[PDB]
Amino acid sequence: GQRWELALGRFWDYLRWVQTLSEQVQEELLSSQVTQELRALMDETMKELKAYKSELEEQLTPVAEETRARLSKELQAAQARLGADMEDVCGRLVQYRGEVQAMLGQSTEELRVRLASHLRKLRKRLLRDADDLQKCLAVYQAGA
Repeated sequence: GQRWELALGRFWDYLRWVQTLSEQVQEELLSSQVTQELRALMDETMKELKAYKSELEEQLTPVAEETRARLSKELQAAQARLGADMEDVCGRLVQYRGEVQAMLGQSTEELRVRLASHLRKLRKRLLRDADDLQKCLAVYQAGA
């Protein structure tokens, strides 16, 4: 369970609470809190993960540069997607803030079921490419 894994562990665990949309969620949701505590989650997972790839560059079992090239692209994009999705996820939580601060009272009720499946789609996305990241780091910690 790497520094990388426990981190996102926490992120994705927070994200599950946002996903519920109880009253404390929605109240963290119309101010600043959710996206920004989700920002400081997204970020520490990126850092520790950066941190682990940084380690494995010492443990490589070797082949000649056409591959030592590809070794970038494979991982770094995969990494980056994982980033990109948890950064675009805060997009959706900030455009919520908005579509409610649009509402002028009236009612989030319709919206919190919109908000909810678009979230569950996006979170299903973060999950896939974290799996795929789990995957590259491994054959990258192995050649194989």
